[PDB]
Amino acid sequence: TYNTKLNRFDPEYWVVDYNALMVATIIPYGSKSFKVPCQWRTNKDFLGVRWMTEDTFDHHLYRYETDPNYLGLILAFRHNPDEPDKFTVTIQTPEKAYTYRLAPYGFNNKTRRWECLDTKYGTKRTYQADIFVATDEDIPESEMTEVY
Amino acid sequence: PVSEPEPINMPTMEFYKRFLSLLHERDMKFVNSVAYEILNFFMPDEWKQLNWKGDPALSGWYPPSSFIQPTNKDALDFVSKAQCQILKECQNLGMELYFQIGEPWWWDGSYNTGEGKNAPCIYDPKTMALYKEETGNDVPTPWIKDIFAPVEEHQWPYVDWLCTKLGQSTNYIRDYVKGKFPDAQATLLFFTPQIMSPASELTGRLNF
Amino acid sequence: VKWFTNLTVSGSGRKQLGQRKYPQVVMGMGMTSGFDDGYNLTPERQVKMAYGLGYRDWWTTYIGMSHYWKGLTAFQDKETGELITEQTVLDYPILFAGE
Amino acid sequence: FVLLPEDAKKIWADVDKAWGLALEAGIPHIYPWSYTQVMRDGVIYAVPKVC
Repeated sequence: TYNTKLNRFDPEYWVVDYNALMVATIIPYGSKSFKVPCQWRTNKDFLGVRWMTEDTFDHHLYRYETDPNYLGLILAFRHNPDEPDKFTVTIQTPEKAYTYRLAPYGFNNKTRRWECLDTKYGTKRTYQADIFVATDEDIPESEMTEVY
Repeated sequence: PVSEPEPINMPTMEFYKRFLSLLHERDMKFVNSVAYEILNFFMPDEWKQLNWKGDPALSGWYPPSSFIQPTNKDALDFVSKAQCQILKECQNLGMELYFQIGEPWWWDGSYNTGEGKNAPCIYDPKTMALYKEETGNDVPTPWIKDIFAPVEEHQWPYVDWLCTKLGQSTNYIRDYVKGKFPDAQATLLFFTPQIMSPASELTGRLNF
Repeated sequence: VKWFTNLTVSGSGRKQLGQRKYPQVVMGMGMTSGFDDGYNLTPERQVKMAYGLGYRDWWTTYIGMSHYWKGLTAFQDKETGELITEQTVLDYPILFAGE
Repeated sequence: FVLLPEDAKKIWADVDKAWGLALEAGIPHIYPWSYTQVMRDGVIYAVPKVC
């Protein structure tokens, strides 16, 4: 029987899978954050930071539960895309592997809601504050890429 | 490649820094092994060992690997620089310094399946030139071409010289590393089945 | 360097998974690993798991052949050994301004 | 050494016998070979049952 509870999307339990001809590793640095140093060499380089429902890399006495149900869950974070407008996530169901596009969201001081940028082609949903709560050190402005 | 002092990249170095910090928090000791192989695709061509024909060593992996020739000094400098780079971060924390020199030998064709099976990788132009330069003589004629074959008596002087150079290479690496970092404790990896019972006389006289 | 900062999970369903954690008594052995096998996981998972199971006082790690060194890729012409490693964009924009 | 995990049991029994001989000889430090194989096969150390 399980005797301990693990938060979903815990920074210590992510894994990285990438092609050959590339070197990268994963390192957490806070209660909510981690870093993935990279070294690129070719065009075909492609890296993936994954959260797997099924635990395969743990000893039988340290594994965690497998619940495939993600209903009513919201995950918000910060990142450093080289192309901020074109950022995608590969969500894999047993029937097929889908690709979902993530669009940037920006705070609106007049209405106090996280409204998306990219008005022409984007989601038309707006989210409350308190979706994103910042307690770690932010990304340096030099590393971030500017969009809109 | 020979010019750069630090041959280890960034992600591995950060991973090793955090790894060593964690191993230091819970009292533990670290021993790092750096071997002769480097990936075949990215290896320099002059360092690679060569077969009786022109083909390089290769190995039994889906990505093939090639082995450093012991006679070359640049490759030994590369390996010792990597070991010193790791030992520096080991030294920055309050940790003792240990290191291991792993997998020194003259490659044979036993593990490789096809394309030079059971073919020794002795013959390289630079090593042959070294043999001509010192102790005189010449490389033995009809090259061995097969490890599991009878060996003529005029070939043994070459094998003994190769074994002496193999012994000298690890000593050079140890001297470099301990000179840069005193108090380090070197070691080796001895695998016994071939020590007690080698695959053949050639292997026993060549790799030990 | 890629940063994933301030991961905040909010919603109303199943925010916590169960987990097993059964520490075991100490034995004489000590743990040894390799880098090519363990580059996937965070350094904390491996160390905490190995310490939890009772391996103590020694670690020997064999650095892999494939990852620790630096490298490059380039085109090499067959006629002459010329290496091309850099890329460029050739384009001729023309600006139309007025009424 | 345990490759092809379908051969785990025989090789791990041989490992037990080898560890017994090594303990009899008196070696100070002993290592299971790898983290990957140990976590994959679920090796644990326990006193044998008495029956």
